[PDB]
Amino acid sequence: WRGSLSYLKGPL
Amino acid sequence: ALLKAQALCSWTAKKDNHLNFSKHDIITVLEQQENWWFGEVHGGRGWFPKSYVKIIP
Amino acid sequence: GMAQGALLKAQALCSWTAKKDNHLNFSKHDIITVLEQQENWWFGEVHGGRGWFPKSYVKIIPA
Ligand SMILES: [Cl-]
Repeated sequence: WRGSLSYLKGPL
Repeated sequence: ALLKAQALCSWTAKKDNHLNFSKHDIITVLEQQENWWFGEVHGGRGWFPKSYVKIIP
Repeated sequence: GMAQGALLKAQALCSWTAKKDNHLNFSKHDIITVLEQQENWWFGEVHGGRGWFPKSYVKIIPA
């Protein structure tokens, strides 16, 4: 999960 | 640490990696980054503002 | 189904939130503007989106 683009992109 | 949180209100994604959920949905929380949390619900993943949920103990 | 000019609103009885092309999403109690009716599926607008949804998931609001 820590390698998903969704996560890596961050909230902003 | 897989915390569970219940949506207090519905929230619609602002960006392509924001989580969508409805009031009363139970969200699995993977990370807490100050005011934004990363989690999963209904098989989808994304970020959301923590104000929208309450931890289920 | 609907006559030209007809004005109709309906309230969601339950949430229907899975994203699919041509599907309108909403949460329970959302008020939807109903634009067309075609048997068991209606076309509507809410929260900046349009799409089809099961008519059974909503109840018409009196004018
Ligand atoms: Cl759905």
